[PDB]
Amino acid sequence: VQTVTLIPGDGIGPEISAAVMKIFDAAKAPIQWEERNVTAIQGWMIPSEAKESMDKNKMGLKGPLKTHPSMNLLLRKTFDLYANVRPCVSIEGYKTPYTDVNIVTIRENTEGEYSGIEHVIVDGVVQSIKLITEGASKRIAEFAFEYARNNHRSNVTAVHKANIMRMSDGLFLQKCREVAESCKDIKFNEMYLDTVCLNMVQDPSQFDVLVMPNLYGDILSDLCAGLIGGLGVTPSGNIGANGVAIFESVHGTAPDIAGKDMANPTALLLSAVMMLRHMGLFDHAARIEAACFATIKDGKSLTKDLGGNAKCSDFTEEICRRVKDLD
Amino acid sequence: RHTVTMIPGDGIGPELMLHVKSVFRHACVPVDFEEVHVSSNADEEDIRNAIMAIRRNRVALKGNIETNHNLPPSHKSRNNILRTSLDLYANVIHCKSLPGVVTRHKDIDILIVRENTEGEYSSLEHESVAGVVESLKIITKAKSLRIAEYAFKLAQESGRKKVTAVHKANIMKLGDGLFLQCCREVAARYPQITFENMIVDNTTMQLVSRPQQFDVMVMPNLYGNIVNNVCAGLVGGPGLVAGANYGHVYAVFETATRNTGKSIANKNIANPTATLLASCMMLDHLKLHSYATSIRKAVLASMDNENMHTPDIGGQGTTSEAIQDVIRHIRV
Ligand SMILES: Nc1ncnc2c1ncn2[C@@H]1O[C@H](COP(=O)(O)OP(=O)(O)OP(=O)(O)O)[C@@H](O)[C@H]1O
Ligand SMILES: [Mg+2]
Ligand SMILES: [Mg+2]
Repeated sequence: VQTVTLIPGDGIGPEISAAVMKIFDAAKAPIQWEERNVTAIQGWMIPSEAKESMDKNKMGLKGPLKTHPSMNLLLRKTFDLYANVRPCVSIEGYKTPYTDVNIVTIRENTEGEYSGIEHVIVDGVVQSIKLITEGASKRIAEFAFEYARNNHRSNVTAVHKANIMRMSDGLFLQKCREVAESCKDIKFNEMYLDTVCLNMVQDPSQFDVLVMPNLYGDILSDLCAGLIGGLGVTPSGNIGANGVAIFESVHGTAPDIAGKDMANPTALLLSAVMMLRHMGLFDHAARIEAACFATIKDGKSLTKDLGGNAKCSDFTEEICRRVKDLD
Repeated sequence: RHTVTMIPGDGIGPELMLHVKSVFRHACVPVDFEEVHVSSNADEEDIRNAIMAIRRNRVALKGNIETNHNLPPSHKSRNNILRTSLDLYANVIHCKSLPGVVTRHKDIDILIVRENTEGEYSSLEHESVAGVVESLKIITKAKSLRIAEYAFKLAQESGRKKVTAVHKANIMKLGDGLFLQCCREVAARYPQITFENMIVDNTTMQLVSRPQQFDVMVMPNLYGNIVNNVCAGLVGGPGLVAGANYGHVYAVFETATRNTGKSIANKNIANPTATLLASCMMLDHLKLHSYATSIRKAVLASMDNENMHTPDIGGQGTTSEAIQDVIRHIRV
């Protein structure tokens, strides 16, 4: 029975984190929580009550935070969360024009176009620095191939603009190619960013695991979320150094339904499922996952953002009810 | 008669240029094509000739020149070199739903105005220490105002109502921020145009769910690469949309998505629609509108027959069959 740091976040945050914990309870998941606010304080750091707690538990689950530096950026730097993982799979109860999406975007999360470095060269001339290093590219590439093996994925595509950015993207592509030659049971191709966008909105089923540097993954991960219904239903995890992982919602704070019981917990719930699979609790993952899918499929308790007329508590209750049926 | 430079390029470029010539002969178009080739060689002799020919003729029609990204950084994209030396600052594509090409979305009608010389395409990178590379995205006020001026004037002359600037100014506060700021400066002179802004991440999510909200879109170089290709996908793929590159004095026409097409070259399967439509934008630019309208209506009509469709739009027709059905509709 393991312990997980829980950061309910803001707005609808605490509501949906209570939903997740309640559903986890219905499922009898061997998981206990450790509620921890995080608020940027000076010394800019996260309150090390939580830093201590997460360094112990390793596993974390995080709600939406509101937007003076980015607190997601602080946690990113604090735990060295270098891999952003986004599995996008179509939801049978929620139909979009894309019904056969099963993609994992693996996004380098430390450098690239998010170096933090810009210069006003001269008034009206600005330079932004994209940073690619041999080490971060090697690590993200090793993570992608191990992820492909450890989740029985067959293909890994490196996405890049190395025709245009020969030295930066070309270095990233060189490291992927190097890991590809060592992990040859996972099949490897390379593809220009714009060809990936072009083909993605036409036939997303041709793609499996996608690994790319920071900005491309930032854009592509949201593109694929749009294929399957948006950020309200998209799980996400940031995997870091010292084994740490934090799984998170990427939707907004939604302060105006903040306490009106109309939030949608699906995304955080599916991130929690992702957490469970990361921890090895596959059975509890499968049951909670199926219960949420069946609820969405029904779908009498579709929350208002999924086109239904039903409060969060109804949606949450039914998932608990259904996961209780999977005995 | 006019003289136009033609760069066959690589992949499917040469074979499609031939079909362009055939259609021009059969339509009795008063245009002579002066060809310049660009080989695979690191030396810039050929690309320099092509630039100078385009300076002489001021109008070109080009295929895509292959960029081997395994060559050293010193060997730069010949497409980008030509674009930047001629200072063709506006890449303009018009993505519109084709009624005979049924995709997942209908009623798309987006004008994309992309900054075509600056940004992530400046070819500025270095290695400070071993295995630490920096690449320098450059945003300037003069080019950002230039592109925004094109986008607003285009919107107003076209009867469009809204301009949306696409950016990442929440992370690239100064670079993208300056780009936004120049858009806002221009917007002040076009108060009848609704001006909005959207983060590139969100833009892609909106494009694949409700692309009908967009009208005119303006953006720096890389974001335009991304958005051009999403939108081309939504309306049916790379074989359909023409692309224009405008400088103050020069104009170069090509397919919107700039694909070489090596894997389908010389198999008589490439869709010729985008290339023909670009050749019609060139004819329009030369003020030979009557020739443009004639070829454009034939090309759009052959698209209404699902049987003339090439495989990129779900059909099984070859390139030469499509060219025949274009020539058949050209009546004189
Ligand atoms: N005129 C056209 N008609 C049909 N398909 C096209 C056309 N132009 C480009 N494509 C397709 O668009 C895609 C991207 O173009 P790109 O130049 O990268 O192709 P490629 O490298 O030949 O593709 P592949 O990965 O299949 O070898 C390819 O699938 C190509 O076949
Ligand atoms: Mg994003
Ligand atoms: Mg190309």
